[PDB]
Amino acid sequence: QYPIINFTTAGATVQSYTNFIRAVRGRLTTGADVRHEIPVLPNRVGLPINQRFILVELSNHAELSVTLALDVTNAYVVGYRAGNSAYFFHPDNQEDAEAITHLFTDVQNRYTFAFGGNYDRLEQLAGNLRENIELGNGPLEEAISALYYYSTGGTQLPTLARSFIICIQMISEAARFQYIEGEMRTRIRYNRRSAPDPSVITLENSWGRLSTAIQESNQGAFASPIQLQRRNGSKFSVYDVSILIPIIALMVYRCAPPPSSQF
Ligand SMILES: Nc1nc(=O)c2ncc(C(=O)NCC(=O)N[C@@H](Cc3ccccc3)C(=O)N[C@@H](Cc3ccccc3)C(=O)O)nc2[nH]1
Repeated sequence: QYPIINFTTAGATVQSYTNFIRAVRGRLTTGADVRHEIPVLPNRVGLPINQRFILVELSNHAELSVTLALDVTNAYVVGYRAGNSAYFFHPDNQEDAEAITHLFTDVQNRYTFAFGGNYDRLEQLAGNLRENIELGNGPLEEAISALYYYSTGGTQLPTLARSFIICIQMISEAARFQYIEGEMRTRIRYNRRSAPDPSVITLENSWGRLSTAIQESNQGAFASPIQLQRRNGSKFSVYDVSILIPIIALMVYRCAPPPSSQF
């Protein structure tokens, strides 16, 4: 009963990818919370379990399919299904462990990895950092096959973790940031895979901090500027929510919106 959004890497175009990312965002946000014109994801506090997850069904040219589960509170990929097996990252807490029991309920082989799903852990397992892992339609196509074959020994753990890293950035990070969506559009349009540059990496690393800075801002003004990087690695200071409107698509819930003290 959780919502399902479909995407295939087979014959993918900028438009089909765009449609996909827009649909994911539509299922993540409720319209209940928008601040400085930027939507906020649902608050985990009091969120009914029946509204907690969405499903992303990925298919490829190889005619394989896998289903990712995303937590609506943070767009986080919490696990996946391939045929008769489902795999979940190690939960951060009891409440999350219980919540994932509500996913892929009729799968006959349920596994919970002993490792969590954050980039740091996955990069260690992968033997490579994000900055050295190519993204694009080709990597996603290959990632889907890798996830599919894991249960039968065909996929090494390093290649699984690498494949997770690809999926997370092309789905979850793209949903969070129009900027990253745009980066993926480019790669898809020209069918040219490439690793993420510093502008992409710093945005991913800063999502929580940007979310908090905006929500705690004084009428949009940050108390403390945040440093990001442009493509060439050079510094870019963010002082205000204004410059982020075309860059960030969704925020994680960090605080309550203050009473809108009007003039
Ligand atoms: N499986 C998976 N799905 C994702 O969507 C995902 N998305 C992001 C990351 C990831 O490590 N991000 C690196 C990072 O620095 N994250 C920031 C911002 C953030 C990103 C995603 C979600 C929440 C916050 C952060 O505060 N990370 C936390 C750790 C954390 C907490 C909750 C969820 C993921 C990571 C920290 O450094 O303290 N890992 C993911 N893993």
